[PDB]
Amino acid sequence: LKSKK
Amino acid sequence: GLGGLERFCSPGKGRGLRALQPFQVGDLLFSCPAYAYVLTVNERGNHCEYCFTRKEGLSKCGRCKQAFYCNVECQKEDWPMHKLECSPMVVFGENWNPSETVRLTARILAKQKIHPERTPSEKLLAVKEFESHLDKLDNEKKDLIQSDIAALHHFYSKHLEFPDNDSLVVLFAQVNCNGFTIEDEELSHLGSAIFPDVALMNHSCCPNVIVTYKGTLAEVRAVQEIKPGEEVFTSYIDLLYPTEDRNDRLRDSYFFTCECQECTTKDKDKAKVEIRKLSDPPKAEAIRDMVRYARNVIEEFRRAKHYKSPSELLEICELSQEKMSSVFEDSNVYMLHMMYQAMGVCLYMQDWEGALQYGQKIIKPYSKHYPLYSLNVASMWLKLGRLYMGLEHKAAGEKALKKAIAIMEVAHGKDHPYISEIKQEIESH
Ligand SMILES: Nc1ncnc2c1ncn2[C@@H]1O[C@H](CSCC[C@H](N)C(=O)O)[C@@H](O)[C@H]1O
Ligand SMILES: [Zn+2]
Ligand SMILES: [Zn+2]
Ligand SMILES: [Zn+2]
Repeated sequence: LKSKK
Repeated sequence: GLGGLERFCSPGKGRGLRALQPFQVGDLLFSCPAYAYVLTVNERGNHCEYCFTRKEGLSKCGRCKQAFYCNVECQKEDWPMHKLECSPMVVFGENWNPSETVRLTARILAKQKIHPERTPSEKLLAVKEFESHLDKLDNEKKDLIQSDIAALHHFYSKHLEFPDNDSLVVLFAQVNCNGFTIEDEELSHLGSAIFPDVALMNHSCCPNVIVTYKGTLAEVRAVQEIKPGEEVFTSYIDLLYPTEDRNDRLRDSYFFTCECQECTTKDKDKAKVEIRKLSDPPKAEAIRDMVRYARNVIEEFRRAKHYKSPSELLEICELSQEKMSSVFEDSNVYMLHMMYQAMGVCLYMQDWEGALQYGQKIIKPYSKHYPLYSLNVASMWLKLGRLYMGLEHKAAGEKALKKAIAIMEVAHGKDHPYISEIKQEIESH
């Protein structure tokens, strides 16, 4: 899923 | 729709979000309440199931004993979703193991039955309109979706009236393409959710917005000035990596190749894969071999964390950094990846000194590789500050916590509860 880490 | 913004046809990028008014750095473009959301299993007891408030003394659901709430209101409000799992968890017991994607998808199906009409989360893009990339799916991806469909029928047949298998493959593909992970201030995974209006935004490796969370509410803030007519872009991935790595991830998970300024120019690729300035400079093929080795160890470690001991995991980090250091500089992203993984192992073992030792080496190169306002940078400064504070290094702790705050004021908003908690950490010590 669309994330930073 | 949403004031000051609009949905449009972005050439070569399907549908997108366009500004109709200027936005300055730190301005809130819009907020999006979660359409469907699920708190991750490992965070139960730490956060309220309904509103995601992180608090002590959360009330336990009396039946399953595996859902925690702020009070009876959060419990009651969560019941329409919680009922999908409550009795199943006690009945299946140890056998209850649906994947987070399956858990989220069951909640989407439940929401569609209760509220078939357009929700306040779908002012510009509806869940039904989500891009699926069904046509792009190979046999391996269809088999993974089929495993998910079987788990959905296995654990959630009590309350759900399922569409045909074809509609379920489209749904699981839409969820993989449009789903969001919700992360805390340290970028720790809290859960998964559907934010339809947020999913309208296309990707860029030089984004002009950052998505943050206030409980289950997604907030979208400018990290660059946005002018009327300009498309609003967020980053779908970790921006530490060079162009090829970024595009390999974008192609695999999102079925597209980025053509943003960063991907076109490849300006940052050289510093990201920094090579040691040796008397006998390393050969092109020797660099390529190390980049290949680096990507392989990243995957090896990813698998190893599921079964290896903390000392075995630290060994992989130390040994791989040693091999890489003969060709790569310490500021090189592959070196930084292993140091970050090693810091993570130290944090788990509660080896605060060891975690601090690693964080100190990571911070300066992180600031240089990531964009001006970056959640990855803010999060590293925050970890460092908390380590310094915990180890009685108050001046260094205060400096690092204030570096975290400065970035977070732009991304999360000046008034964000996370910033009030960090300021309380500075004030209490
Ligand atoms: N920078 C980019 N270049 C090309 N396609 C992009 C892109 N960013 C996002 N996309 C597309 O958008 C999908 C994610 S959902 C974003 C909204 C989408 N454009 C839509 O019409 O529904 C991707 O899997 C890809 O097909
Ligand atoms: Zn609550
Ligand atoms: Zn329960
Ligand atoms: Zn790009």
